[PDB]
Amino acid sequence: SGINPNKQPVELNRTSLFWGLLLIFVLAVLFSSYFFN
Amino acid sequence: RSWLTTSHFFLGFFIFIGHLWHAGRARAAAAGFEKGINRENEPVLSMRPLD
Amino acid sequence: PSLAAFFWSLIWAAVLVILPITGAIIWVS
Amino acid sequence: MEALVYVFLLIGTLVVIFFAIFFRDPPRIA
Amino acid sequence: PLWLVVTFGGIVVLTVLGIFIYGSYSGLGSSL
Amino acid sequence: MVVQEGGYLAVLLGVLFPVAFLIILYIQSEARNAGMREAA
Amino acid sequence: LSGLLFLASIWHWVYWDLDLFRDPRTLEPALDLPKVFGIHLVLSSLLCFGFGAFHVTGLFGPGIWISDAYGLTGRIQSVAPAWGPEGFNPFNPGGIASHHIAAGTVGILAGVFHLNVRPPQRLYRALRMGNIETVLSSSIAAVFFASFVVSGT
Amino acid sequence: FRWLAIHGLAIPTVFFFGAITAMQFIQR
Amino acid sequence: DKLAFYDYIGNNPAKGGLFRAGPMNKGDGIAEAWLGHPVFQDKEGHELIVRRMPAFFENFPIILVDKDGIIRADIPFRRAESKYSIEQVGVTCSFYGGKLNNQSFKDASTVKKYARKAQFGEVFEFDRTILDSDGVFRSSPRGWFTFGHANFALLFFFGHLWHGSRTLFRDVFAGIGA
Amino acid sequence: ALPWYRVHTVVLNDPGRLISVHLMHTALVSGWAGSMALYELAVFDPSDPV
Amino acid sequence: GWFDLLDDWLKRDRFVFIGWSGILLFPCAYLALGAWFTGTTFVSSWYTHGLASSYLEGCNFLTAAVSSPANSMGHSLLFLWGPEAQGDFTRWCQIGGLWTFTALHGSFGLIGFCLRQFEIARLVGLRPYNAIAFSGPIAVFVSVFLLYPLGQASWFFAPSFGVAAIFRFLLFLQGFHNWTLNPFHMMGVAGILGGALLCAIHGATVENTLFEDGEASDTFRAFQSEETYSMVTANRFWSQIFGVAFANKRWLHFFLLFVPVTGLWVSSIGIVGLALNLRAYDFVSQEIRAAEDPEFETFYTKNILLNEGIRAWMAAQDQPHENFVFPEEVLPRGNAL
Amino acid sequence: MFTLKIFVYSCVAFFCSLFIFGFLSNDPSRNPNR
Amino acid sequence: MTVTLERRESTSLWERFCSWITSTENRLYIGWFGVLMIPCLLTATTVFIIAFIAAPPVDIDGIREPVSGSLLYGNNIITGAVVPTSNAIGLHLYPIWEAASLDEWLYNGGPYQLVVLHFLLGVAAYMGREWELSYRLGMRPWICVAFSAPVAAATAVFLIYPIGQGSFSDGMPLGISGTFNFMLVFQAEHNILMHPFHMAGVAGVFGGALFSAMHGSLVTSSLIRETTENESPNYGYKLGQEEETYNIVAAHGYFGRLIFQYASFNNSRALHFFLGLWPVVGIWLTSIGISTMAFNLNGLNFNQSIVDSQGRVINTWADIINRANLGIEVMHERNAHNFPLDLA
Amino acid sequence: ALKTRLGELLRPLNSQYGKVAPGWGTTPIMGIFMALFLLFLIIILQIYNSSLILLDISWT
Ligand code: CLA
Ligand code: CLA
Ligand code: CLA
Ligand code: CLA
Ligand code: CLA
Ligand SMILES: CCCCCCCCCCCCCCCC(=O)OC[C@H](COP(=O)(O)OC[C@@H](O)CO)OC(=O)CCCCCCCCCCCCCCC
Ligand SMILES: CC1=C(/C=C/C(C)=C/C=C/C(C)=C/C=C/C=C(C)/C=C/C=C(C)/C=C/C2=C(C)CCCC2(C)C)C(C)(C)CCC1
Ligand SMILES: CC1=C(/C=C/C(C)=C/C=C/C(C)=C/C=C/C=C(C)/C=C/C=C(C)/C=C/C2=C(C)CCCC2(C)C)C(C)(C)CCC1
Ligand SMILES: [Cl-]
Ligand SMILES: [Fe+3]
Repeated sequence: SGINPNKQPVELNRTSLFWGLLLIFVLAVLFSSYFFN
Repeated sequence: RSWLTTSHFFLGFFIFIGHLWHAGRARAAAAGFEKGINRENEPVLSMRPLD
Repeated sequence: PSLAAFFWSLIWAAVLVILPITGAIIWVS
Repeated sequence: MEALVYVFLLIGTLVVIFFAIFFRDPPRIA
Repeated sequence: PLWLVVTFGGIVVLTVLGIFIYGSYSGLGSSL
Repeated sequence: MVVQEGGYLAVLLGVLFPVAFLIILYIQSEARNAGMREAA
Repeated sequence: LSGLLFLASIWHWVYWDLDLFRDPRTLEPALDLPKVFGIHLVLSSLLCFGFGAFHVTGLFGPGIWISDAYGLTGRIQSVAPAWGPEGFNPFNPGGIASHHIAAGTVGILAGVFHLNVRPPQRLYRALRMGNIETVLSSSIAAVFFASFVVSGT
Repeated sequence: FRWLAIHGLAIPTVFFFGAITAMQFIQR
Repeated sequence: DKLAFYDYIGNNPAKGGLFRAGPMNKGDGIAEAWLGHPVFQDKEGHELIVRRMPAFFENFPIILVDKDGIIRADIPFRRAESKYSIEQVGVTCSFYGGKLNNQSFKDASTVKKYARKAQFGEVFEFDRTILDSDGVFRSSPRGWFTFGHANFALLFFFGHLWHGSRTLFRDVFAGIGA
Repeated sequence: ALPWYRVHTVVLNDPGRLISVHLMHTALVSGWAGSMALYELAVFDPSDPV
Repeated sequence: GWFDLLDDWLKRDRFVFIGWSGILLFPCAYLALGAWFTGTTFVSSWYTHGLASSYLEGCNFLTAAVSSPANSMGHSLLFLWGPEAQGDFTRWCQIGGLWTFTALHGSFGLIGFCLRQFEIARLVGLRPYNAIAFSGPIAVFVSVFLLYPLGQASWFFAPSFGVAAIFRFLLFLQGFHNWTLNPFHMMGVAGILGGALLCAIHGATVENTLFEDGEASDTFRAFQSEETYSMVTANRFWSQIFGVAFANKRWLHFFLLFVPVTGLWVSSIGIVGLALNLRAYDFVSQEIRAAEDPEFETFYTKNILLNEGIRAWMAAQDQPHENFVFPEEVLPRGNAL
Repeated sequence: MFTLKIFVYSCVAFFCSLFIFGFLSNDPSRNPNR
Repeated sequence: MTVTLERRESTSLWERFCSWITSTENRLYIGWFGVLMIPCLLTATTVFIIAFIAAPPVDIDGIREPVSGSLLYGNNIITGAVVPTSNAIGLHLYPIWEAASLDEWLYNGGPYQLVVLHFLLGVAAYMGREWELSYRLGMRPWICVAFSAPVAAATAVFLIYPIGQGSFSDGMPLGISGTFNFMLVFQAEHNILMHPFHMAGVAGVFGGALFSAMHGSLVTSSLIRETTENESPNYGYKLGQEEETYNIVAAHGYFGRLIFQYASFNNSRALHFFLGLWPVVGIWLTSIGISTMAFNLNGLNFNQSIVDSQGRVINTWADIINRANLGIEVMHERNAHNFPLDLA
Repeated sequence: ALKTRLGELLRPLNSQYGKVAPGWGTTPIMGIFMALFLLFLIIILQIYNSSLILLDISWT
């Protein structure tokens, strides 16, 4: 079918990268202690 | 002993706060920027960026 | 008796929900 | 040896912080 | 005078509060 | 210490699946960014 | 089923530009959400009535899990609908049957209405019935309502 | 609505204040 | 055995833990036998009942109480100056029905044993080798379902607020003007 | 460009791909049902209903 | 039109805005607040908890409350016309109808206030972020004052509307649920403390990067589209002090929206968990280790002991309907104490 | 143990001296309005 | 001849050193306060990390019953902690060189004392440093006051309370679970919940979060349309711009209609001052509460305050909370007490 | 766009986009049914909650 006009690029600045890494790793810390039990 | 010690800790504490406040304001008033940053002489704008 | 209390609750509620309603209408014209 | 995992996660967080500080993209004035 | 009204009212309020504080030392709730 | 083994998986999978996610986005973001900054 | 839905998903992703989604007067993507709601409501209500009248009653179906008051003799059994007030007893299996039946029927009726009568202009403007995200909002509302209900039961 | 609100809060406040004072003098 | 099994606190869905993973059999084990109903009696012949553990309590003091709710026996924390120990009061336990049917216990050790176990409701046999049970109570599918769906419902309350907001405020969701 | 959250908005004005995406979600859910059933059956013990 | 005239009148610019939302909000808000005052002043809790609960009895502001209904009432809505009070206002207050009154009217009040935020936002023409942010507090009230008791035995174990009563609810959830150990609560604490941190640091930063827009030492009077403080100077300062600083005002203000609100939501997840006694009470590994090894001790196990103490002693007084009798020989305690 | 004490004492005296004599070196003149 | 002596000292070596130290061109500012801060915080951090991971159990209550706090000794993130020094030591200075060996030092809880002292020093120096950079950049100097609140809290739980109680073993443990333990025991022995200063603290943090969410929601609500649809509205602001990025009047108006007209702020400076002031004062008071309770001026005691005509006690909620307090009291440190009254 | 047989068959079902009824149309009726619905939900709630006793809400 034809070329889709609803396609849009996705952005992620370095600040969001660092905030994401921080969020994931910190969440990991916490719940890690609860997952091992 | 409890009354004296607690009361004077309270006093000494807030008095220290006052010390920080007035020392800071003393420096700022001496140097001349205790009322705000000079819109025509903003120090940061005359500085090389950090990175 | 509980059903009668429910119906009566609906009655009092209807009265005191018509009170604000009609109040608003009278100050509307 | 869950201690390994805990140490790993902590080191991960601290590394993320380090790069967040010394490898940030510099703010640029308008 | 507005300031006199505020002063009088304030004194009244503080008096009622003072009565409550007194009430903590007398009657019910005083451990007596 | 008797711990729940699945934890290992959980943690790692958890941690690594968004991490990768982020990295993917970031780098392509920057690529596009560069392109647009270049042709300007 | 998962596999078939997967392939179908691929197809609908590839061939997105169907004429069915275009508006004849503007050549713009448009969905008549009220009438769509009519159709979907007819489907859902019909399936509801069917499930209540055949699957649960045992008229043409297995039935429902029923047990004694102390859960000792549980088995799948045909359930007769309870039309009286006792059907609103959460512990009475009959209710289930009747419910669906009744609900189904009413739903069907509603369907008819929603299939024939256009929405009031003031309601169309208020609820933004030209925007699909309002359908999203309402649906989400209904869904968490139902979730609280099943959590409770 | 100004009257209704202001009085709605103020009238019971005074009522209650009187009550509580009276309580200050209730003996065991 | 089924009915007696229903009257056991280990099958109470309000005795589990959020991070205690697995089936209920991972806790107490796989139910082997009903031991039968333990009846406790003092030297006067009073029928003593062990105070059942409420769902709130992770642990509970062992107290044997009579028909009038009066303390006749217990297991003392502090031993000295105690006056309700089974070694002192003299209590017996006799099982009716189940595997231990018509067996009587008069020795303090065994009576105390069956008393703790008794605070948990009816007593059963358990296989805790097959799944390496850790000896801590877990919730039922009922509990997990209720938890998951209650929280999902709450979160979806937010979702509803957010999308409703985006719908009604579509014209300004990128900012406002003058 | 789109921030990562808002990614899924690219389907809002595309009925066909909205349907496609819903089909994908549905496929995943039913697939989960089947898989879960298989796992449970693989671990279930039917030797004592009591 | 009739409805249009109603709308026109309701949305008039008064000293206190009303609106449709006002139709819901003001009655319920008024009744909830009033019920709290009425209860804390006159009504007792002698027949529900065996406690004095009002000023009339000798309570002060700290120890007075509108306590939860009797445990025997279950999850009864406790209508005044209900089959429990049967119209009798006195018996209604003695049962604990004021609690359900306050709770329900308070709930619908919260609904009305959020709807008020939405309505005013739409009328003025703003983005509805205030209402969302307020979805936070709502989640707290719904989870703690409604969901938690609904999961438990009865309304009796819901928080009682009062200072010391709330304190009791706290220590109760600690001793029985080990609520501090719950990660969701930890996220909540992160949200609140983080929120207070953000409030303080933003306030201080803006106040101390102000531009000299006057001659007076009173910088308040000297305040337009121009920023009243130097964002660049702030950025520089916190970059050299903390290593990282804000650069985008919009992101900043969203962030100090996001942190506390998220805190509240998470802790709410936790509380639902506790409604079903689905607790984060124990670490099985350490319990097993400690069971086998009498020399192994952590602060976790110490707190477990603390919980056990709390539970015994308070158990007897906090749940009078249970008729708990704990002989002084079975009460857990250490040496000497 | 004594050598450790000597070390730590040396460090503390060093940084303390730098602090004191550092803040005595006309610190109020260290401002952007000078 | 006025106030400041505006003068220099001609490219001397010591002057060059003072210049580099006080340089505003450094990525991280290193003032004189930093000359104190950096070594202290580094020593503290190193010892903390190493101990949190591998330190042997510590006899915290001096009763020869070592508590395990490190990861390599059976702890996880939540239960792991740096165990406070021994009660046998009390408030005695216990540096490494006063122990016969590092092993003894580890057994008696030396790490805790070291870390606590160094941390408090370095954090005070951090406060001073905030002032210092503010001065170097020509700012108003009252950020360090705001930060003085948290410093006061830390000082309260790590130094003052041990001083009042006579032992660092009563200082807050450097760990999560240990913190909870500290809180519970504190409640048992001071009834901190019934202390008005702690109530003030709760007002400070609850109110702080409230005003944070409120300010945030208001400003986010009144953002001026500078961005396209589906694009991040944050892109509608640029660092250093002079034009305001939101409609302040619209926000003030919204807030004015939400409650009433005169409840809203018009002066942004006043608003932000309030935002800074509320939580800082709250925390100030709570810190004072922790220290003054460190000298046993405890929370309000209403135990058996209500009596009936016959003379029998009618319990209130304070009595119940007293029951919980009793539970904690009788249960804590089970083997530490030999006598009926807990005076230490 | 692509025309298909199924699409052509389903075409009239999606052709009345935007078509509305003047004014309030059927709003009052809808409001009536809504009030009735609220009454229903409240009724079954009170039945379940045992605030409305008719029929015992125990395991039958
Ligand atoms: C150094 C100060 C000090 C100390 C240690 C004491 C100690 C004592 N006084 Mg005394 N007193 C003082 C000052 C002091 N007083 C002053 C200045 C006056 C004049 C008003 C009095 C008048 C006085 C009388 C008339 C009586 C006492 C009594 C007593 C005894 C019991 C106290 C009591 O119940 O406290 C009650 C404690 C409080 C009410 C706490 C006050 C709350 C504080 C101030 C905090 C609130 C401020 C707020 C937080 C600040 C905001 C911060 C802002 C910067 C942001 C005790 C020995 C009594 C006694 O037994 O004597 C025989 C008695 O009858 N005192
Ligand atoms: C919509 C609600 C609903 C639901 C959830 C159920 C659920 C159920 N019904 Mg039921 N039923 C309903 C409505 C419903 N019914 C209605 C309205 C009626 C009206 C008459 C009936 C009549 C009915 C009868 C008469 C019977 C059932 C049965 C069943 C059970 C087994 C059926 C099943 O799992 O299908 C699941 C089906 C799917 C998930 C669809 C999968 C589609 C794939 C393509 C199937 C093809 C498989 C094939 C081997 C591979 C093909 C390869 C491909 C290339 C073509 C199940 C509990 C049976 C039962 O309980 O037996 C004990 C039974 O005998 N029902
Ligand atoms: C929400 C619906 C739901 C519900 C109620 C259940 C319920 C159940 N499942 Mg199940 N499951 C589900 C969905 C669900 N499942 C899905 C979608 C899958 C596919 C992955 C599975 C796969 C699955 C398996 C493979 C097994 C179960 C099992 C079980 C049973 C015990 C589970 C247990 O102990 O919980 C454990 C629960 C937790 C530890 C809670 C997790 C902690 C919460 C969610 C916080 C996490 C947030 C955090 C930010 C994320 C991690 C951080 C990360 C960055 C590191 C129970 C009946 C077991 C069973 O049947 O026994 C044979 C089993 O072995 N489930
Ligand atoms: C709790 C707070 C709350 C808030 C702020 C909102 C906010 C919103 N909702 Mg909403 N909603 C809520 C709860 C809430 N909802 C609940 C609990 C449900 C049930 C699942 C719904 C179902 C719902 C639907 C279906 C729709 C909305 C819509 C909307 C939007 C338009 C305003 C509207 O219709 O409000 C409605 C608010 C009310 C009607 C207030 C409730 C007042 C009731 C009738 C009081 C009666 C109680 C009774 C007398 C006493 C009970 C006794 C009992 C204890 C026995 C707006 C974003 C619409 C939307 O987004 O479209 C774009 C939309 O279509 N909502
Ligand atoms: C009924 C289901 C439903 C649907 C169809 C949508 C659809 C949408 N939401 Mg939405 N939402 C929902 C429920 C739903 N929401 C609920 C219940 C909440 C409350 C938590 C929200 C809160 C919410 C916010 C706050 C936002 C959206 C946004 C959006 C849009 C973009 C989403 C996107 O790309 O995600 C992107 C997601 C990712 C790239 C991955 C993140 C995944 C997270 C970390 C966990 C996901 C769970 C896991 C993967 C699977 C578990 C599924 C679970 C349901 C069991 C889209 C229109 C955004 C929007 O408005 O855009 C314009 C937006 O900002 N939603
Ligand atoms: C000697 C000096 C020592 C200084 C102390 C060290 C400070 C370290 C600070 C690290 C900050 C990392 C930020 C990453 C994320 C990042 O790089 O963000 C960068 C970000 C820049 O924001 P912009 O305004 O440039 O964003 C504009 C757009 O990108 C928004 O989408 O800064 C902030 O958002 C302010 C909030 C930072 C405050 C975060 C506090 C978190 C504390 C750490 C919690 C976990 C600790 C775990 C320990 C085990
Ligand atoms: C194609 C095809 C086919 C096939 C199909 C199939 C093979 C399907 C499958 C399907 C499936 C097989 C599905 C599944 C699904 C699953 C799911 C949906 C799950 C989910 C889950 C989740 C998502 C979670 C996760 C997690 C956890 C919980 C842990 C860790 C972390 C994480 C997050 C990872 C056939 C031949 C038939 C036919 C047609 C064609
Ligand atoms: C329940 C109910 C109801 C209701 C009623 C009401 C609504 C009431 C109200 C009531 C009220 C409405 C009351 C009020 C009160 C008030 C008060 C009691 C006040 C107090 C005050 C004070 C105490 C003060 C304080 C202060 C301040 C403000 C600040 C400064 C300081 C001071 C301290 C001065 C009805 C009949 C409908 C129905 C039935 C049920
Ligand atoms: Cl002693
Ligand atoms: Fe601001």
